Amino acid sequence: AAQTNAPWGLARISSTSPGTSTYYYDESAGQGSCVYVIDTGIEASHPEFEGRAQMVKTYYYSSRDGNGHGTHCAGTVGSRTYGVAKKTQLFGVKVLDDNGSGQYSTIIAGMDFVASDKNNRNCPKGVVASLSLGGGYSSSVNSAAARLQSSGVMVAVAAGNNNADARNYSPASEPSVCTVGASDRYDRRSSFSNYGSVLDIFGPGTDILSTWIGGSTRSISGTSMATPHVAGLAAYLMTLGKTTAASACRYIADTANKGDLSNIPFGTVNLLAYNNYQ
Ligand SMILES: CSCC[C@H](NC(N)=O)C(=O)O
Repeated sequence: AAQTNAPWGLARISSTSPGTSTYYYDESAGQGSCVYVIDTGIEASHPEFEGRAQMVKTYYYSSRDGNGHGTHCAGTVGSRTYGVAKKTQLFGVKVLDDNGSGQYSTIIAGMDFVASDKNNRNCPKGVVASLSLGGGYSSSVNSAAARLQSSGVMVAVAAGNNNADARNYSPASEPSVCTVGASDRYDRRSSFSNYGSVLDIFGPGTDILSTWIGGSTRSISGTSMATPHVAGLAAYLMTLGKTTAASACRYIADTANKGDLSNIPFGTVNLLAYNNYQ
């Protein structure tokens, strides 16, 4: 399948070269997979989700996304126009308040929730979790992310936005999950992207158009935007049977475009997520 005039990031993950605008992908499109977006919520009523998004947990007085960040990330995973995996099921877990903030204890609880809740959901092709959040190093946060991965969920986490080594951020620094840096449309490391040996992969992160609250769209930047490209790609590849939740990060790195990015510090992987479709 071909989506013309797609957001640059979708085109980039289906291309061996920058500077194209069509997204090519197998029509299975992540059908039968599920992606949990652990964030500020998801505006599930947005027409772009077509009934495939659902809030399943909140730790606050409402499950509404009053911020927009979670809705934008969910749109990059799986919205019809702006999403990698256009037939996946999206589940929202609101661990962040409408200012984008949350206690580590709440974030940990949300990760434990996903590890159990996936047993109440029909996801025969596999389960992914997208975590576009983080803060300073916490062994407890890293352990929660490791538990979620171990339970059989492909966990993708943002590297962080401090132009610093991600070894000092969590869950970014947890080795067993997939840590995602950000690139721009000219194949440069995004100026804010964390780096370091803990990174596993880069995805599009600068100037990413996706869904927003109030039934709108907008373009924003961050490793928060690169992460759902990788999460959606994992769901897509798991639906095709190419990989599993346990192996998907390694598979994405093995099949990535290699050596295409500039401004990559010595010791950081030069790998850009790629779907290998055509
Ligand atoms: C009609 S929406 C197209 C959005 C635009 N796409 C590309 N390829 O530049 C962008 O990513 O900004």
